[PDB]
Amino acid sequence: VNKLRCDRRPIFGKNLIDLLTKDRRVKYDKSSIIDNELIKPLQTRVLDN
Amino acid sequence: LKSLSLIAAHSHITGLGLDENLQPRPTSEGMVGQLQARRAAGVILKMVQNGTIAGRAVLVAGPPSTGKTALAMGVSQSLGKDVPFTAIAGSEIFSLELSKTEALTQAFRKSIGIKIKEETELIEGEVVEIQIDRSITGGHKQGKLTIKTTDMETIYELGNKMIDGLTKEKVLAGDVISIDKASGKITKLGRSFARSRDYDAMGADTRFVQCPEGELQKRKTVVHTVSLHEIDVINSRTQGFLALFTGDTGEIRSEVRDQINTKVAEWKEEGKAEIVPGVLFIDEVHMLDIECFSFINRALEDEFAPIVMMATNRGVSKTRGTNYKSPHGLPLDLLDRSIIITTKSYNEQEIKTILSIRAQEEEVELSSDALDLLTKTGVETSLRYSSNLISVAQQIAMKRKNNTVEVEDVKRAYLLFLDSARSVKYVQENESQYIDDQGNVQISIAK
Amino acid sequence: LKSLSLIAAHSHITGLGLDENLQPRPTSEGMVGQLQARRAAGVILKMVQNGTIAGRAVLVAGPPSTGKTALAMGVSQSLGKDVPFTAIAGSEIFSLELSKTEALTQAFRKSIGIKIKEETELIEGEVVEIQIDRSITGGHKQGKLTIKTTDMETIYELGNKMIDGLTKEKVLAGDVISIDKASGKITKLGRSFAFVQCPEGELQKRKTVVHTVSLHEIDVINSRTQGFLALFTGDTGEIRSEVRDQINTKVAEWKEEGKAEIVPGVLFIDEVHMLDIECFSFINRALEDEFAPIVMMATNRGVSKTRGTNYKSPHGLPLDLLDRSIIITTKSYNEQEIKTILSIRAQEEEVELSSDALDLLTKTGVETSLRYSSNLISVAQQIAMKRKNNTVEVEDVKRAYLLFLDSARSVKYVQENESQYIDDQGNVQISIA
Amino acid sequence: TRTAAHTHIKGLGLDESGVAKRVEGGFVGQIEAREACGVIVDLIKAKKMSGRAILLAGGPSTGKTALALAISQELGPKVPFCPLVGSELYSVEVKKTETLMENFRRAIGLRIKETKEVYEGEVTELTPEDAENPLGGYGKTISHVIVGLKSAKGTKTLRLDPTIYESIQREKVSIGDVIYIEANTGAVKRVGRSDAYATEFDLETEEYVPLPKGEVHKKKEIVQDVTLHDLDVANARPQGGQDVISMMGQLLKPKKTEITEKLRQEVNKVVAKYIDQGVAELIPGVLFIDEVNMLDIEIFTYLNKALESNIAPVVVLASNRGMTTVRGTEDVISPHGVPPDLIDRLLIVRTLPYDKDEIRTIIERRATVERLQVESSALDLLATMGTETSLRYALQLLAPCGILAQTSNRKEIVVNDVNEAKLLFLDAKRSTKILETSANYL
Amino acid sequence: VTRTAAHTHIKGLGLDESGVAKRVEGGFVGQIEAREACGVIVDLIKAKKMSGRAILLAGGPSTGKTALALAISQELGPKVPFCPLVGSELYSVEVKKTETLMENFRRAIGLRIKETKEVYEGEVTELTPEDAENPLGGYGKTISHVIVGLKSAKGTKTLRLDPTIYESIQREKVSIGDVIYIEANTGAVKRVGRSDAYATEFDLETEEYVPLPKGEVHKKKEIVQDVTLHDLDVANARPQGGQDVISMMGQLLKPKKTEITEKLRQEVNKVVAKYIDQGVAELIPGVLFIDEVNMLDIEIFTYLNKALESNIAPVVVLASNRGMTTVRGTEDVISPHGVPPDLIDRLLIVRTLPYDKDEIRTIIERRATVERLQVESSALDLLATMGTETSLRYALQLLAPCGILAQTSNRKEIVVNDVNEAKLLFLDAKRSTKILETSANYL
Ligand SMILES: Nc1ncnc2c1ncn2[C@@H]1O[C@H](COP(=O)(O)OP(=O)(O)O)[C@@H](O)[C@H]1O
Ligand SMILES: Nc1ncnc2c1ncn2[C@@H]1O[C@H](COP(=O)(O)OP(=O)(O)O)[C@@H](O)[C@H]1O
Ligand SMILES: Nc1ncnc2c1ncn2[C@@H]1O[C@H](COP(=O)(O)OP(=O)(O)O)[C@@H](O)[C@H]1O
Ligand SMILES: Nc1ncnc2c1ncn2[C@@H]1O[C@H](COP(=O)(O)OP(=O)(O)O)[C@@H](O)[C@H]1O
Ligand SMILES: [Mg+2]
Ligand SMILES: [Mg+2]
Ligand SMILES: [Mg+2]
Ligand SMILES: [Mg+2]
Repeated sequence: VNKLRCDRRPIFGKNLIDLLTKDRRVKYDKSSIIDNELIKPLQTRVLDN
Repeated sequence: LKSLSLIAAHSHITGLGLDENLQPRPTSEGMVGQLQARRAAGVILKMVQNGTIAGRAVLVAGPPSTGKTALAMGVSQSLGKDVPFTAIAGSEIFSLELSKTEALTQAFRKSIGIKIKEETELIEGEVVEIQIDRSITGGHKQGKLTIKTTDMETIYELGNKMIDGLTKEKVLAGDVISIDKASGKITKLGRSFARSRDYDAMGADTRFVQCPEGELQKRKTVVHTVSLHEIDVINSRTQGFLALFTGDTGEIRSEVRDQINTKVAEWKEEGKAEIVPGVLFIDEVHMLDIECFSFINRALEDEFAPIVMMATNRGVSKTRGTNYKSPHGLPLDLLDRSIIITTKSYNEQEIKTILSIRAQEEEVELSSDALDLLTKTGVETSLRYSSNLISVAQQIAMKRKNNTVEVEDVKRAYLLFLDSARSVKYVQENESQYIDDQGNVQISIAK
Repeated sequence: LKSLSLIAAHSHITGLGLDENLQPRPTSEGMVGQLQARRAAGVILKMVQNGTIAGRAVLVAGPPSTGKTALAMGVSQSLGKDVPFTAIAGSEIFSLELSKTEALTQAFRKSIGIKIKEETELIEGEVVEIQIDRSITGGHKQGKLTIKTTDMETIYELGNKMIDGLTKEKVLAGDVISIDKASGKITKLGRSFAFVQCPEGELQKRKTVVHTVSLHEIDVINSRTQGFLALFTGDTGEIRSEVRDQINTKVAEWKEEGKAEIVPGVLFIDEVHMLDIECFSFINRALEDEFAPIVMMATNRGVSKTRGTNYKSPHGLPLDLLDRSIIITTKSYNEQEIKTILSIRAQEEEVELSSDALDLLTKTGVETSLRYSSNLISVAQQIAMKRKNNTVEVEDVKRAYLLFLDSARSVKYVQENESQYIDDQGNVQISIA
Repeated sequence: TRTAAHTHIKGLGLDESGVAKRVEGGFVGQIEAREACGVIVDLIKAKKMSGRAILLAGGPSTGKTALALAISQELGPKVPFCPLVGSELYSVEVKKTETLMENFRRAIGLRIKETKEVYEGEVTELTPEDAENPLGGYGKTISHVIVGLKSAKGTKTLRLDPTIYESIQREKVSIGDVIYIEANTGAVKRVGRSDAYATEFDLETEEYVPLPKGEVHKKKEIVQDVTLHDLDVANARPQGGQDVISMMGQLLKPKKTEITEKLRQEVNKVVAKYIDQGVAELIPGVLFIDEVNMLDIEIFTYLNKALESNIAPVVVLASNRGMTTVRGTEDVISPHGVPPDLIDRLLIVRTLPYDKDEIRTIIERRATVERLQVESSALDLLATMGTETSLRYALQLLAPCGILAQTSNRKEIVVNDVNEAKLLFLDAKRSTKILETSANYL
Repeated sequence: VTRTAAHTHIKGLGLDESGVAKRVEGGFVGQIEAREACGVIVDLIKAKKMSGRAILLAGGPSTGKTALALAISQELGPKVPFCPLVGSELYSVEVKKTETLMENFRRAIGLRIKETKEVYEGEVTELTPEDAENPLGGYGKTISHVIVGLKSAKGTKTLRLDPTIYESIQREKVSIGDVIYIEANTGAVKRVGRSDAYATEFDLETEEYVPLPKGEVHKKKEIVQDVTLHDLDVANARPQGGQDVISMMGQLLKPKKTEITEKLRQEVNKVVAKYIDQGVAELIPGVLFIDEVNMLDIEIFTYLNKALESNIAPVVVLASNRGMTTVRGTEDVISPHGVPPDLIDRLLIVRTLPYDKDEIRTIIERRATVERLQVESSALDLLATMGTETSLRYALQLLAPCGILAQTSNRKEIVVNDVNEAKLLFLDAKRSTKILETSANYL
């Protein structure tokens, strides 16, 4: 059990899981615009056609 | 020592032989001669370490087996860790998946590094017991749990959202956990040693840890060293972190690149992230497409342009993608915005000193007359031809089980393995036996 | 109504400018000169409007800066809407993902349109009262609404889907709403008193809606289940020929039944002088099918070498198409014609020109290329703007001319300083000493 | 504080509607060239033309790219500007024509301005207002909902229509929590609990936000810009969480695809519809291409076709070659490698080599930029060297002299330092001579 | 019975303890210098010290180059990795040639891994969940532990398992009477099958039956499986875990080669170095062999220079037969053996000499003995003469149809008439060319 516990410990995330979200995190706020009506994604185009 | 200790071609060289006055010692740091080239390399290294200058291209020139690759390796070694150093070959950029221009862009982005620091407020500690009044009131009756450390222990009051979060990832006390002060994230670190004897077969996730020591909550800062290219790759894809290992980046668009540049500038202004200029080294750049040369010329004039060093052993020859021959194998416009460093062929004394240092590197002792014969052979032949002969002669001496390498062993090794000139002479003398350029060949000895 | 429009090369050209006798006017609809070429273009336009013929290929010729592309743009403008018109470049078909034959087939299919019309009832009126009967944690819900027009006013009981329809978008008494009964779409025509007049006449009326979709869209849709996304992302590859044959049969039987009508269009290829022999060979057979749009081809090259072959062919194309194609030639431009063209360009860009300035611009456009002056006019106006006067003078045009070089002058300067520039062999001199 | 062969150019160095000064904005000489560049800047600022192409040709190290950088600086950050290389267009993923069209669309930008009325503050209380129903019934009827908002330096209570009940129930916000309400659009958005309630618990997973400053009623105008290519790629690329196409984007590799013309024309139509209301404002950009001699003849033909479009922005081309052959054709010879038809469609701007005094001024200005000081004798020696070998060699040699002076603990460079640099560092001509005089394959 | 294909008669170089090659040994004759050089190379490989050393052997066709390249591998032993290669195989459609060369380079060097695992196995006698009566506030309903008894031939034993293993075995759908398999390390549970003791329980049964395992219940063992680093890189780049639907879709897709980044190789190198420092693993350098290197492009030749200077670069050997020729992908660069001069400078050259008439006769005798055929002395002499007249490989190939010809006449010996008939029925290259010179339509 000692060997198993010692071996199961050094499992390192190669970069991180917090680095990823910290680099995703955009300081720019929501700033809602008419872009919601301007984008019209693929699913909406499928639906309305 | 952290890397694999297999002995390679460039193992003896470590750092640069320069002093605080940038004066190269005749024999230091595993390098011999090339005083002017070593001084130029030290100047370039100081230029890189200054970090206030960018977008400079330096050329390394010299005949084959003169020390260009050795000089680049020594420069990288002297630069040390924590500073990016990308070493690629010219033919490597030719990729079926990625355009050559995009490959050059990625290579440039890899060579420049970034340090980012982050601060966290975490509360880590073993929990004593958790009590919730599910029957007295029911529905988040504001239960309480006690967290214990080796030096201190207190009692916390828990809200409704605390109970809802703790229901997921159920905790049965006696476990070491860490709670986030900002987002209130529940993280299970590991169980205590007291639970080690509960069963005889544990689960995959079962682990035991000691009780944390010190204050219940701490303020800590972490610094990460991530280069730009990783940032562009991660931002480009929903899960881009896999693309680093897999290598299928997918020709990242320039829009993401400029967004990343703006983000990096903003972080630098805020002081969260600092920029660490690096070094990009391209070996055997004599072979490359002209489009790559033009792209290099244009991209050398950007703020995030690492110092680029290239090597070439070719004279005035034809450049790939063009019919005409250009000097040094490169177009003249690139040569205009570049500095050329030339290396001269070694001397007999330099050759024998290098051979001695190589033999000492391979834990091989040599007789004086054996060293003199090896130097004499390497003067007529090339220097690189002598090291392989040295290794083979050591193997022969080990076969004979007689201590040091003798002159007879070296002579036998030279007899067994031929030089390029001898092979050319033998081929010319027996040109019928080998396959000619027209495909004609003679097999039968009898006429 | 008006799409994104900016002053471009062919902004002024709007229509051929032809009479009932198909005799071009000297100056009309932005077209000047080229009487025979304009007459031939009008003949082709009348043939296209007739729509009773197919598989006719016409090649226009002439030196650069002659108006062949302008002639094609005028043809497109005179063609009007409801008739497809596809303009592609010669190098556009060299696709890394799609075969050149497949790209040419797609270009051919895109030029033919199909019209299908249907009758959809419409209900439009002013809201009086909206009553929604819901149940919290109850599931089933009810609703009632009252609609009103100028002549009549009744209360309508809504279905389950109608409740969601009127609740997804806010609908009040002060709103004027038209709803299609079959479609279920809810439209807010405008806002009444909380400024649009209440709808008049009958509350419910039936109106006809026509959908126009080119045939290539039908091929893309029926190629695969996920092929609809390719109508926008353009990621479709090697549509099976059986699909095309079945679509052709369906279109033929639809036209026979009168359910739908086909509107043949015009496919225009610019700079056809560059292309592969495979493309020409495929075109030779593609022009012979029933659903072949009339193809207009432009080429300014002389007797040159067709790409993909060592030999040089006249007009830049192999004789196979030239046998089955019709050639329209274009001639150079007279000085007076150049002056009128420059004047119409100035009128398009609302730039005031001095008479002497116009005359010298005409003379320099006769000596140099016409495009040189047609570009220099805007720069001259910009320079004159710095003098705080809304009129271009001789001095402004001279300053613009000395500021910006012509091709011949630049060639002369390069020849005089060949050492400074980069030689074809790669040699170049950069040191002044 | 990093410089790379640039950043010493600050604008075109012109004056108020006149001939550019001798020295201004880090520019020396070539008055005609930058005067023409300023004319072009005025033309693009007019924002009326479409598909106007200019080309500048000259010898190497004659400020060809410097002028493009200068006009980019003069235009301003808001105006889009896309640098490009001749080798950029050769893409494995998609054909060159699609890449060129995508760059063209990326050159054009668009600006959006919006105004919003915001009622925000701490929720003091939520009290419904009862009234008699218009239709007879025993059920409770509510005519208005009373909401009180508290902020720094001001508090207020608002009477609203009772339909806000759904939004207030959805946001799960109760009391003493900052909320955001739009005037005409309605609806509410919870932003976080009031900071005063943070101490109410020993631990908390929910952040507490400070109360809004100023009045509860706010009127802020927001400006957002985006290029047309971003709109096109957003329209084409699917988005979503769990729809099948969403993770069909996953487990695969998203790659550039030839966007159809119907999508582009639909985007143009919706953009025109929005700009007819004054909300949008289209601003054309500038596309910069270097080493245009490296473009294929097919790309040249497609450029000829595309320059006549009604949305094509202003493009600027640079070439340092003269009487050469266009790539893709072994027999066609045209100046600067551009086919004659394309040359007929643009304007040629000449560039002239510099003189010794201009070279010396450039060197001294660069030295001032690099934050290092030289002597008059050393400066003259450097100017002579630049006039002898090349200007760029002298410019590159600056930093090694600074390093050598630093090693000698000196603050200013002397003749000895530049001599050490010249012996340590070689230029093109000496390297070529060494190659000619050596037979060791070097 | 036993198959022979131009090989399998070579068991090694055949060198004595002093390194002197015998005249005839291990299916080899002559080429004493080449055999001595190959033995020296074998000793260097077994030294496990040098890295990146490269040799090249050159000679005319049928001079034993491939034979030597196989004999060196045979002498090395199956433990040390040896990846044969041909210069043509590098060009791959999916990925660039450089990536393939690097992948083969990493395939060449190997590594062995030792780890200890303990396994509980045996027939399931009974299983019993144990539910604690105390809610404790932290959970609603869960089993405190599960007690399972295991039976095997040597004895029986009972176990106490946490809820995770119980959930796993419940997912495995195992009742009383099924032989199961418990791994202590990862908690892996797999159902081997139902014990054969219940075979007669029903007249027919879908389930297969397994005999009761040996060992008491619980065993301790270790695995010394040796795996090269390329497999590690592939596994890291292509994970097999996860039960997500996206993971299954990825598993369905075909495995396409990709340019593995240098960062991943660096991390693999770091963990391997840590393990080898801990003594849990041992690194064994291998040998990479490329045949017909003249087919390589100049780009691959250039990249070989950079590759050979790496730290973990193995020993690579090359084979070529051409002389003064032009490197592929170039225009006029004429270099010996079709190899650029810099690469030749980096490697060592080994020469292979042709064979004498007596040596050819001895080769024919040895080959015929290997094929288990009887050849008359006169017929063997005639075969040696005609092989010296045209080629050795022609005689070696003609050795086969002579056996069938003798069998047709039921004789068991090779007769001059049989070999003459075979020569009549089969023509060599020279006769074919001569008859091709004078013919109507390409013959
Ligand atoms: N200063 C030096 N001291 C010792 N050995 C050197 C030195 N310079 C070069 N070498 C030797 O030269 C070899 C590298 O030659 P290299 O420069 O790669 O040739 P090329 O110029 O063809 O790239 C190495 O094996 C190294 O041992
Ligand atoms: N009749 C005309 N009316 C208006 N513009 C014309 C006329 N003829 C030629 N042009 C102008 O000449 C230019 C070149 O003509 P076009 O056919 O478009 O290209 P090119 O002839 O150079 O291939 C166009 O910009 C067009 O505006
Ligand atoms: N007026 C000027 N003032 C200062 N530096 C200049 C000036 N003109 C050119 N330069 C220098 O010339 C360089 C630009 O070279 P450029 O002529 O664009 O190269 P290419 O000819 O290859 O395009 C810049 O690094 C800049 O330092
Ligand atoms: N010294 C030898 N002893 C026995 N057989 C040999 C010898 N040399 C060559 N051979 C035979 O020649 C055959 C082919 O030779 P190979 O080495 O493939 O030619 P190459 O050198 O052109 O590749 C092999 O099957 C091998 O058995
Ligand atoms: Mg090297
Ligand atoms: Mg035209
Ligand atoms: Mg430039
Ligand atoms: Mg062979």
